[PDB]
Amino acid sequence: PVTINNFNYNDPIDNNNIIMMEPPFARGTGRYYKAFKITDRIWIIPERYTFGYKPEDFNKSSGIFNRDVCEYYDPDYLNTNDKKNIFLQTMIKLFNRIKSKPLGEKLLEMIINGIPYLGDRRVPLEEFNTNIASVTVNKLISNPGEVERKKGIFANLIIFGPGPVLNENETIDIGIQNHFASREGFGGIMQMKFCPEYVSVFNNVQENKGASIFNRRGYFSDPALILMHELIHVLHGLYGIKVDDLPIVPNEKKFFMQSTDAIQAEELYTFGGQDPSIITPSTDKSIYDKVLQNFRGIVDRLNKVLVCISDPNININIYKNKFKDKYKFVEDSEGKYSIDVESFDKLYKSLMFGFTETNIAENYKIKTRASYFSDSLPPVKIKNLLDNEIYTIEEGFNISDKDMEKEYRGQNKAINKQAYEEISKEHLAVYKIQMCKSVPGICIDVDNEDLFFIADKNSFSDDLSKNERIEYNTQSNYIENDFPINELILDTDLISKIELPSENTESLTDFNVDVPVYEKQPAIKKIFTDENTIFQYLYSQTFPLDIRDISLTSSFDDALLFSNKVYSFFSMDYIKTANKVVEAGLFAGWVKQIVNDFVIEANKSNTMDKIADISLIVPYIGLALNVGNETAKGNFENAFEIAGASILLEFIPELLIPVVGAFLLESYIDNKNKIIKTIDNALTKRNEKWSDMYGLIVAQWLSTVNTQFYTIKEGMYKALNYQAQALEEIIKYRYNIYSEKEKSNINIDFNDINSKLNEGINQAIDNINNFINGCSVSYLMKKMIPLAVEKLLDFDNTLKKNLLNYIDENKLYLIGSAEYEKSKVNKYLKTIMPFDLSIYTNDTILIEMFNKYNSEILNNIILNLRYKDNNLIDLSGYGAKVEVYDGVELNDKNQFKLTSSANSKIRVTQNQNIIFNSVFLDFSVSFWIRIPKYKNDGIQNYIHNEYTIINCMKNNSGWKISIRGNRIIWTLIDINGKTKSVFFEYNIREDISEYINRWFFVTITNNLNNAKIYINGKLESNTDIKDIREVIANGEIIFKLDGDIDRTQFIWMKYFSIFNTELSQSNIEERYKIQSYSEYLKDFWGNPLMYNKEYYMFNAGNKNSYIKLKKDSPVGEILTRSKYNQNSKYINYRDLYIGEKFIIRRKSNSQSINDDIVRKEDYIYLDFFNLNQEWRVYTYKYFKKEEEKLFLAPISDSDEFYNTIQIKEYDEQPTYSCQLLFKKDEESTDEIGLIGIHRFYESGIVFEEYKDYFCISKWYLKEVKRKPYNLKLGCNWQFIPKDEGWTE
Repeated sequence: PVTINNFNYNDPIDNNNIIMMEPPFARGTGRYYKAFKITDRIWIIPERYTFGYKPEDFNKSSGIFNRDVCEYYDPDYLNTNDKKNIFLQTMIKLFNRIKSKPLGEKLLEMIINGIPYLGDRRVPLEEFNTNIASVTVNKLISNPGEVERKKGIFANLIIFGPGPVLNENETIDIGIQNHFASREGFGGIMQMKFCPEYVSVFNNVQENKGASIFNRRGYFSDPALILMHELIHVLHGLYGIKVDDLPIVPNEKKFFMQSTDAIQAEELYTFGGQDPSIITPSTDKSIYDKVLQNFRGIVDRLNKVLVCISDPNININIYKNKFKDKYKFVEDSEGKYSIDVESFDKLYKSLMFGFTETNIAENYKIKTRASYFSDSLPPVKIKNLLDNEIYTIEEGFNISDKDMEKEYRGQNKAINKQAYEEISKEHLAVYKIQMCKSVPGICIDVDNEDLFFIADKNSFSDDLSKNERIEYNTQSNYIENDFPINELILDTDLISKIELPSENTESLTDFNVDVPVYEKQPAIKKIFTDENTIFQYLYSQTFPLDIRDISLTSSFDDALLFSNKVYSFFSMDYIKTANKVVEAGLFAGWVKQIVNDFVIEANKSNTMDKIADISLIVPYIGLALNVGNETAKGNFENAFEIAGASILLEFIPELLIPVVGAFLLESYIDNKNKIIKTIDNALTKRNEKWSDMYGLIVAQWLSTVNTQFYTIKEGMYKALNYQAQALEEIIKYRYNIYSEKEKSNINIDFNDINSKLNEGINQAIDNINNFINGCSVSYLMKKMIPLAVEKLLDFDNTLKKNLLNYIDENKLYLIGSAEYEKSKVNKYLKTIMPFDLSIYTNDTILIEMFNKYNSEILNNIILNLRYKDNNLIDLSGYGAKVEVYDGVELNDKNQFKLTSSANSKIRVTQNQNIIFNSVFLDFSVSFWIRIPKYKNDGIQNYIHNEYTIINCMKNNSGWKISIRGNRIIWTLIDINGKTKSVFFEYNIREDISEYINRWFFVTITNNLNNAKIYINGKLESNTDIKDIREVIANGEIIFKLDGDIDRTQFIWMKYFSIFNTELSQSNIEERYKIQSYSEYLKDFWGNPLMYNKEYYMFNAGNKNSYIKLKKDSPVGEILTRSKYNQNSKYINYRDLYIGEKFIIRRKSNSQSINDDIVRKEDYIYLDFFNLNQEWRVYTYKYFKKEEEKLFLAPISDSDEFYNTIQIKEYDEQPTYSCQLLFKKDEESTDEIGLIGIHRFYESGIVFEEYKDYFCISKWYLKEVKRKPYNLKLGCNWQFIPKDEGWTE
């Protein structure tokens, strides 16, 4: 176990556990420091760290030391013995808390026993030298008797108090003659500047700080985790693995980029979590290798060490035993030391991935920031860590007796206010970027922290481009940035049980050492830009403190111009109400109104856009921040549908995607085993190449893209809050304008207001977070992974020949097998590795994002052709090249027509880098189509001639969609030429067909077994496709009528899209209902219903019937449609162009016209033509019966007839039918009835019979309410205009 010593600053010097030490950076001169041995090899010097700092720099100035920290200054901290003692007692309490658990105690035991090797790179392998500043430190024994006698001691860690910046804790290593023993396998005394009271604050971006924008937010850190974080660095330095390699350096070429120091992998390993994933598997291995090479030199020394010249009293065997356990070397029965790969491996992972801030935090149930890369808030002062009511050894701030264990309540700033104190902003300093305009140009100060962190291309290793030699030896190399924290906590032989050498030794005489020199830099950097991006937009949403009367504006430019003007990205109506002034008696009402509006506006963050295959879109992000590519101009939803996530990025990073180095296989003539082994190894190494490539991508996405999206998320949180703050300000102002007398009667509750505004904001934030996370993943998958696959596929091919050629040259030595493997090589380089984020990270948030994304069917769209600027483009996000030739017609209703002309075609060159070739065939194709009726005189050719319409082939393999008369066919052709088809044939002898010349929905799905065809959501045909082998489907897609067609043949299509998976009957039904939806009604053929267009009327309840003005009566009789008269046996139908020709007129124009489209609920006039005149459909106002014959007469205004109709749609399911309702007036809720058909009996002097007439019945009013909706209802009508697709 670990023992924590006790003492008070005032205690006497005993030259043993309380000494006068000469610190390493004192160069053996200057004064000594009273130091206390808190535990073996660990000292505490309760004083400020002054080494390398100028005395005046302890005062706050116009400068800063670190560009990414809100630095707090206080030169008085620790300037009295009582303060020093409080520091001492506090450290003791933190150490006790650390050891209070197995994980922490082990970290301490490891640190205590990880004594620096005796010597560094300069020492001869056969020697131990203690006379160097990294191994020995002196204490002044000098009591009475030769004032100036000094003893040397060994030490592992010396912990000082804070340097100039209290909240800037740092672990420091000793460099000598330009080198660091702590970075070369030796290890060396470690130092640290630490402050337990002023700790960092952080706030979970995805979460919420008690969910209160008006209350304090964020969480304050537990000083014990802060200490353990630094202790982890100590551990690394003590074991000599604090190696340096290719660091993450931020790009700083643009003004919006965040400046900062290079970040070494060791730092990111220490934090843990997702951060390790920012270090590529390549650089992971580099570091791994460097460390191993360091231990190799050390293990060689242990075998050659013979003496210690610096100290005759040092016992060689004791140390060799100690270093053996320390580095986990194994020794044989003779005493020969070597490296055991398994043990080295376990030790390395334990130290780099086991002890991390993340793992420790999770173990101690302490909360911390999500990642190394996240906005750093201002620090706070802990009132009294020494008071067990606030902080305890066992639980820290999260004390259960105070019910502060759950949700880290003890660390929440809005809950545990008795534990901390805000800091005087007067003592804080931050690096700012002053963004100036070319104008005296106006200036805006932005905190470096708020800028986008974008890792520069130079941050990532290019080791993938190097060549690899293959051999019967060659094995895979995977370093898991993970370690089971439980086995570490239960590891029995981990913690050394080998004697710890005495600390006394010869005093140090060689004080040679490099002392770091520090200096502040300007806290403000002025740059010039006339850009108005996120920073200016956020600024335009604030207002000076000396201003209390403001008004909202949608004009960004004015907001920047006037201090009393504040920018708002909310609706025009929201902005007018917010600026509205009212009488005291109407104030309460107004408040309830504008607050409610705020919530409604904020909630538009849950806007859907299913028709464009986008489930979540936050329409106002663009207006709010104008981030990325001018997202504040134009409509944002549209801009997104076109370019996607990419338009939100402030910068498009240049990815590093190297050309994977070539393999060199070692030849083994005669050896049959070695040669086979080689091939297989190359096969596995190739997989290592795919994995490493992916790891390289993930790392870039995390440090160059996801970080940008993080800034955006933060920006939205700030934006929404500014808005709330602005409304609250306006409200306060209006209220306070009134007199006390008036206020007494105004019923207002300001805390409920903030509450409601707040709730609106939280709901908005969760939406925004989902939206933005999805965008991030989208960019990874569609804009990064594909670029990597391209190279990997290339590499593959190059290796394919490389291998077969290899198997060729060695043909003989392989004998009757060169063939067996000739294929073993083909079948392997076939199956390509699917990307899986959980392989490169274990961060729960990131995994969830990925799983969420992969569960949303719409992310399976690999091709989505939509209309834009009179042209079709792929909006799937994979960027397919689309060539639409001159013979193709396109309209803004997403309809495109393929005619019989040669130039009437579309060529689609697909993205070859998408996992489409899943090996077993899994994909769907969907689209709407309108196939014209057959020419009556050309029925023979129609049923005999098959012609292709969409063809996708490559190497005589692929899929095809074709047509033969009334049949639509789906065909597959595998690599071997085997064929399978499935088809849907519709009847051409129906009096009334639902398909001939009518828009209908098609969907073909393909899985390992079947090929299914769905029509309007319903499954229609199936085919077993087991035999079918590999089907190459990523060839060029050609849309064109190909076959022996009639020159009049044409086809209309809409919404053509492809999915790289099998859609379920459920997915299809939904897609069908989504693409069927519209505000307007449709005509018989399925096109928008138009005003001022002749139409024949169809009745769904009486298919074979039609309306005709009765010769003598002002009524419409119902007649039986005429039928196909010719003698073909293949066809039959009822004429559609018969009966009166109606025409829908708009009732009120100015109200909403400027369009000829008929929208549901519109009020219309239903007219028709009686020769050279236009007549109208009327209803006698006074019928008392259930129904009555409609009145058809010239257009006139009779006070006795209703002439206004409201076109309705009562069916909730897709339909081309519509209903016509007669209401008393547009306002009342008095329904007269619906237009339909009724049967009347007529008994005359000569004729006795039944006749149907064009009527209005109230009976329908209740029937249309039933469910499912009765399509056979006689009140269901459809309008039929003449159409080239239908001739009779």
